[PDB]
Amino acid sequence: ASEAKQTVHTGNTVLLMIKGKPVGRAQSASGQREYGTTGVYEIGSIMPQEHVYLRYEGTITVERLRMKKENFADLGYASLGEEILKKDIIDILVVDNLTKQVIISYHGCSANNYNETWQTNEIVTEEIEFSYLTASDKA
Amino acid sequence: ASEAKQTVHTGNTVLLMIKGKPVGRAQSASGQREYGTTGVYEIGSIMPQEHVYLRYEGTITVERLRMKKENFADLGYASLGEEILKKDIIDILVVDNLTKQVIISYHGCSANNYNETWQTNEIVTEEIEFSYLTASDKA
Amino acid sequence: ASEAKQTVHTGNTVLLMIKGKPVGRAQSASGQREYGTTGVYEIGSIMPQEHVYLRYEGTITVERLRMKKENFADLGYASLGEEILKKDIIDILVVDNLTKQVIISYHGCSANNYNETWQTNEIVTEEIEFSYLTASDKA
Amino acid sequence: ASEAKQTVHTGNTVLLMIKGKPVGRAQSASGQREYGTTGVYEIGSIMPQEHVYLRYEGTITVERLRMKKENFADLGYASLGEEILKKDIIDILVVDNLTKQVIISYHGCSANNYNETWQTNEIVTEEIEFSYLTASDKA
Amino acid sequence: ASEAKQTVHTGNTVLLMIKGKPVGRAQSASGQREYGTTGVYEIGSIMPQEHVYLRYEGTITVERLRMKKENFADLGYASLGEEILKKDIIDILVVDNLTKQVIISYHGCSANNYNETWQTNEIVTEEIEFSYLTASDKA
Amino acid sequence: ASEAKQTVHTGNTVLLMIKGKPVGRAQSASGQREYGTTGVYEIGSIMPQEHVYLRYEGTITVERLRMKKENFADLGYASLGEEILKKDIIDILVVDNLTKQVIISYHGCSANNYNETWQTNEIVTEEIEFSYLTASDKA
Amino acid sequence: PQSDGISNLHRIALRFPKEGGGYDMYRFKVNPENYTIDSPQRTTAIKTKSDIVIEDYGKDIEVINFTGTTGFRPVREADGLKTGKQK
Repeated sequence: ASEAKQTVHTGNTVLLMIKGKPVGRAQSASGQREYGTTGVYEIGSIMPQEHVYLRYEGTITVERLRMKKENFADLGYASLGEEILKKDIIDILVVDNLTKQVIISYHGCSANNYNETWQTNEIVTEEIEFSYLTASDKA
Repeated sequence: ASEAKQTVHTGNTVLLMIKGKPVGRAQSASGQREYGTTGVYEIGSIMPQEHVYLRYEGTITVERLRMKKENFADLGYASLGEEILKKDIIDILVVDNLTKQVIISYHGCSANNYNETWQTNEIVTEEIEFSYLTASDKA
Repeated sequence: ASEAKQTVHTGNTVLLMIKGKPVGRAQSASGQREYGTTGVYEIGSIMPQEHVYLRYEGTITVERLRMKKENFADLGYASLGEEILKKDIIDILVVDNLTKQVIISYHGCSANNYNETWQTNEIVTEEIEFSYLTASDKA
Repeated sequence: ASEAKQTVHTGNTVLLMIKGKPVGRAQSASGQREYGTTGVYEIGSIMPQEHVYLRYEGTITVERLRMKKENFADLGYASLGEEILKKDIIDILVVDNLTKQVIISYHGCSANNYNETWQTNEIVTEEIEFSYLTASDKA
Repeated sequence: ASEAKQTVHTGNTVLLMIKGKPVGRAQSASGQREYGTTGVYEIGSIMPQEHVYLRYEGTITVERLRMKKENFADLGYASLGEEILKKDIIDILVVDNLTKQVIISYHGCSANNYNETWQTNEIVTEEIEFSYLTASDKA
Repeated sequence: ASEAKQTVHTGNTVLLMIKGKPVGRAQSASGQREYGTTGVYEIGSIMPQEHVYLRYEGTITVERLRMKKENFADLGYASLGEEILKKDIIDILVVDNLTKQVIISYHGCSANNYNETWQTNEIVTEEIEFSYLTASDKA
Repeated sequence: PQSDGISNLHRIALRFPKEGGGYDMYRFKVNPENYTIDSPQRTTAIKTKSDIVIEDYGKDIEVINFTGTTGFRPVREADGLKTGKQK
């Protein structure tokens, strides 16, 4: 129940940080990984001998209500047209709200897509599906 | 709470402007922009060492209730048959209601598919999917 | 609200006509189009140079409760077995119920399929998915 | 309202006749007939100039609650193993209840798949999918 | 209504038997068949000349709540790892509960998969998707 | 009714043990084992004459609510980046609560994909998919 | 033997000649992925103006071809701990 005394993370106790700045009105922050694992099959037996890794793959999706200012274009992450080639490796963190202690980092990202929706009597949103090189953490 | 102080964009504070006129009685507009971002892998190391960008796959869909007249085809944006031919490039803007400041803009759209839907009893609905050369904005 | 004074089409104010005759107990009349648009990509830049049309495609689907007489076989549109080769280009219109003024025409069609369902304690239906060459309109 | 005056076909006014007998305790029968209709395109002009017809892909599915005996397999329409072999061509008719006038008929059906389904508590259900040589009718 | 006097099978009046032994706490027993039927098309006509069989296919799926003893591993049907090669053709029946009279038999089976689920505040289950050679019945 | 007399396994009577410790605050564990079983067909006879087994495609998924600390990655089972490298083979057991008798065991698992999911308000959830060399048990 | 439920798999081994006589014993730690064996015949066919003549000279030189991948994870050796790259 109490903040310091629970032992599961609610979305309450997690901040989402990006380019060294907290985000307002973010919604989901799904991080998916595939290590392309596919063990060697081998003629003369039915079963795989050892399971081995064939290609790292890392995707982090962030979804956000569109704020009037400091949207992901204004914060510089997203962009429209050729201008993306001018962009550089963005950087993202997931942090304990109660102590400002990092849970995990994503040490190098780039955008896949920048989906957006306007709809009748509904709140507008940004969506970004970043790809990323590596994830790590300390303390 | 009020329009003059809220932090978020909504369906009621936005106008969709096509060829200098406001679109009437739209229901939703949604835009996907994907860079085809892909990571560059390597023998000997399982993880990719940078991303690169392939093709600017940029699209916007417009869904609208059929105005009794002056719909897209009638007013001269959508087309039928070898009319598609003559319909030169069209421009679209998403506009902030009070000030009509630009939110974002689409230099030069082009139709993909056009769907007019009649059904028992209900209101007639229209769908168009546009692909554009470059999205852009200025403040 | 009033018929002459609204400015959106309800399914109320639309007649569906075919082979110069109105249809009884039709349900949906969905018309979908694809101009196979796929702009030229080009080595040396990320984005498409111009969006260009690669093949027209036109489908109109009509769904109807099966009437005891003057079903789409009796009206001659649909048919069973080889007899289809004897059939000719069917012709379809969408009309203002309040003034008998054409909204759009489909100036040459042929059937793809003639799906049918009988079910327990339910009303029987015809479905037709016509393909068509061109669509046009005047006045 | 009454059977002697209604304009629409319903589940209660139709009988499904197989090999001269009425089917008992069916739930739905649905038939898809697709001509593989395809348009003929052309260099220099983007739109097709006629349609043509490829293959008469004709099918009917029958879904039924399992009669305690005299089901399809028991009575000698469905089959199992190398019984499929011996089961010569079968004929099916859809029949207008009062007069038993023909509605439509299927010259020579042939089984595709047969599914018998048992589940906790509920009634046992059966599914068969038939493909036929030519559908036809006479008034 | 009454057991001897109804003429449809409820899941009540059906036993499921396997390796000459009744099963406790089975749920579904779906049996699906495909005789790969695909009639010969023929240049010079639109429609298939005769519908002909290209490969028998028989699947029977059984789903069961996981019992504390005499699970499908303890009854010997399912197995884990290489040990499957030691297994032999399993045998399955569907029987009248009221008279212990066979409805159908599956005269030679082998496992495809042995799916299992544990979940919070839910009952555990086994699932097996057997493949089988032939099905037959007498009396 | 009671634990000491019930015939069925439930979510409350099972413990999931990884590397000698009980997993805390899991939500579901599900395991698919497929032998790639395939029938051997033959010219002249339409039905297959035996099945054979191809590849032991064996997998278990674990879904869990994120413990405030000592999650999979923190405690040293999941991994990120070139940590996947160093994480040698791991063993998992499914355990009968009272006696801690083995139910089943997985000799040598290996990660496939790892998904950590944050969402508005709600509890953070984690997903891991493991593939193993051989499943096995002893009473 | 193959894995047949009666005996465990036994993997291939190459016995190369050693410079001072005697032999190595290179045994594979993962078995091949493709394995092909050809048995060509020296039979020839010549077509005479009124008959066919079939002539054979016996067995020809066989060909053995196979393809596989060395395992990733370290595996103990009969006199070492050798990795796939060292193998």
